[PDB]
Amino acid sequence: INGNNYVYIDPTQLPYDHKWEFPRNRLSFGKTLGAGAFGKVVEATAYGLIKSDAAMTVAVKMLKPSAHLTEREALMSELKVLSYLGNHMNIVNLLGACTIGGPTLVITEYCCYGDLLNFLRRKRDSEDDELALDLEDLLSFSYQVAKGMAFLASKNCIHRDLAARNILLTHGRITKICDFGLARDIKNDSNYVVKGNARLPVKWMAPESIFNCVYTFESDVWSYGIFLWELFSLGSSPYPGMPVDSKFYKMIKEGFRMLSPEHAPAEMYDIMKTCWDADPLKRPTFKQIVQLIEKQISEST
Amino acid sequence: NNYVYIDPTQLPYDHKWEFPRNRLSFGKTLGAGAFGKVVEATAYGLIKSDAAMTVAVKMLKPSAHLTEREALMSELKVLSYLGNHMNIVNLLGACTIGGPTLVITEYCCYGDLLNFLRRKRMEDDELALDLEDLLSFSYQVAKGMAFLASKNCIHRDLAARNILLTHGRITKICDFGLARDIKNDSNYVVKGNARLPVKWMAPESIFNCVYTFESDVWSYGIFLWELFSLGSSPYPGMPVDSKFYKMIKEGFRMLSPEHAPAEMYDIMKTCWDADPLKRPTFKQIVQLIEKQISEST
Ligand SMILES: CCc1cc(NC(=O)Nc2ccc(-c3cnc(Nc4cc(N5C=CN(CC)C=C5)ncn4)s3)cc2)no1
Ligand SMILES: CCc1cc(NC(=O)Nc2ccc(-c3cnc(Nc4cc(N5C=CN(CC)C=C5)ncn4)s3)cc2)no1
Repeated sequence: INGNNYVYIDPTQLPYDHKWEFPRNRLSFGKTLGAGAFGKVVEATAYGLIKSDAAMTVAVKMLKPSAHLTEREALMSELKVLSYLGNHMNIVNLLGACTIGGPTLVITEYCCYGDLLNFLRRKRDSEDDELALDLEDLLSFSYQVAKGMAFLASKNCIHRDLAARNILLTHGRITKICDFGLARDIKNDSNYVVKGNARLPVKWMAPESIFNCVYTFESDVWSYGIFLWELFSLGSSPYPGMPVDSKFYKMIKEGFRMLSPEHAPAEMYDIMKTCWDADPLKRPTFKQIVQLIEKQISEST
Repeated sequence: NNYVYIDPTQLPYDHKWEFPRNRLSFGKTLGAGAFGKVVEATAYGLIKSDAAMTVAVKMLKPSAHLTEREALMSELKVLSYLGNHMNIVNLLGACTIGGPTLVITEYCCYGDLLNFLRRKRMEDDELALDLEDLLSFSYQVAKGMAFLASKNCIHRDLAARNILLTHGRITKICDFGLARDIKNDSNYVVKGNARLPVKWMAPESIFNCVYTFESDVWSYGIFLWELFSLGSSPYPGMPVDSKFYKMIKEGFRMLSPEHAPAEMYDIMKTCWDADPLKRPTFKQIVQLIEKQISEST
């Protein structure tokens, strides 16, 4: 009933606080975790970031020399976003930043097990206690990601690229929503398709985003549905055996949708299908998804 | 450590645990020995009267004699005295009226850790996450045993076969006791008039079958060995014979499992000290493992 659903925070018109500033000379860079044309996240050690005595593993997002103005402003707005979100268990959390003394460096938590997609596909490489425990993990991942997106929505942020490749897994099997953004080489990732002037994750995108470039809280919900499908498919790409071409676009428009993964619980597939309503007003909110999944987890115990 | 116990015949039965026998719907047999079995059940109105809950029930077969019936009642009294802990199988209720004793506890949905460890098969991330699980199980069992000794309770048969795994990879210490077929389990060896888990027992316990808090710490060390070796049985290629007993007395100890962190093998080695007074308590082990997990982040 709220007006909060019709408004988003514009990261441009957001403000950076200097509590985060941290001396870049006390960073020891390590292995590169991800890289695209203009950007990279690198694993690093931060000395005295939390307790003045102890070093600490972190992740640092930075740009390559190849980057021009528009990426410099994008990294700034992302640093502002991260600063404005604060802390949630299921989002990558900002820890600090270096905007003086050189190029922008965005300092956040490091997730030690990488992205969920590669986790799922290693599992894919293969009644039963082991299958039950694996199903319990996937239920947990779907719950944690719904809670993290609910938090994002409550702060009026739209993710725009929700997918298993943008979910990180860390100690305790905690999942954190991230956005590799410029630190992903989308040119060589075939999940990103040329559409007009841009390279877009078409198979995760709601029809309003594909045909009208409309992004809203409810188009994030559509992407969440695709994520559940790849989650319960152990990371196979959506609409398998099907290129993104004119036939794909016509098929989404005419109302074809994916069948359930074999080992998706019926109620999780029910959520998926409501996420894929062509009418955004009929999709559940993330707050609603969280409510439904909690019931599923509680009944499972 | 203390050196005192209370025997179960001196503990009470709080009849607030009483549950109507007619509300159990018995399911698959979880484990059975000669005189007793544990079966999965549905209990209606056990925590709140609205709906039901999956539980586990330990009971005796018609074969049981008076001594097994006393033992089950004694087990019930111990679980009542113990109280609740996250890393113990907890009492939920009991049937003692109108029929034989039924002891109702939590059902652990993934079975015992030994079978879980043995069913295993690798990229670095998968290795790391498996190691994180093994450290967690180490910590959780040490916390559970820390709780047992704080209640002056001695387990006597701590082993991976007596650790259960359930939702969230929470481990619960249990004891199938009479619900294990110990004559057909080669990990229990004839010793005098009993079949005993001699490979898990401390040397000092073998003389007169005396169990202590420090011999539980010895068994925990053996447990760590089967944990980090993914469930292989201890002292490979060494049957329990005259030479086994001799070799332990002379000081022979198991080498480290290949995937044990050197700090966890150091714990094992202190657990196997020939002088029980030099072994760590479980409280100290909990503190040591807390540090290891904390640094791993
Ligand atoms: C609210 C949404 C949002 C996001 C955003 N920006 C935003 O997240 N940037 C951003 C910041 C930080 C990160 C990362 C943090 N930790 C990471 N760890 C790994 C580990 C890994 N391994 C692979 C393999 N192995 C052993 C073989 C170990 C590790 N591979 C790849 N990454 S990557 C990602 C993105 N702004 O808003
Ligand atoms: C404080 C120390 C102490 C303990 C004590 N007594 C004491 O523990 N009794 C006692 C009570 C309860 C239990 C059990 C509780 N849940 C259990 N679940 C399973 C599940 C399972 N599965 C196998 C396979 N599959 C695939 C279909 C699924 C499941 N297999 C075996 N068991 S067994 C054990 C013993 N007294 O003192």
